[PDB]
Amino acid sequence: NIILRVNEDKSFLRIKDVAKVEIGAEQYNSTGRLNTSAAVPIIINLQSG
Amino acid sequence: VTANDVINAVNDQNAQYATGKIGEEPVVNKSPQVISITMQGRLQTPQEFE
Repeated sequence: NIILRVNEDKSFLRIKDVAKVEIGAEQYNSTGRLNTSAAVPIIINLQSG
Repeated sequence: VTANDVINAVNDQNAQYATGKIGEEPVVNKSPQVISITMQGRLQTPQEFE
């Protein structure tokens, strides 16, 4: 419902008209797999000393 | 021209900005390769700054 621009009449151009909004992942770059399942792997880095 | 115009021109044109990768997910039609966009907006020679 965010209004990008107001037309010459009382009609509001909104993000829905020009874009599709949804709750998605920050990045679709990577994926974690365990055996044949899907699992996010937690890599732990040892602190020095 | 004024000095401020020169500063604005140098600040605007002489910079390296950010350009995303081409073919990155999520695509409904998968691409065989993912290509990253590279650019060089920082001039290196005096002839370019002129």
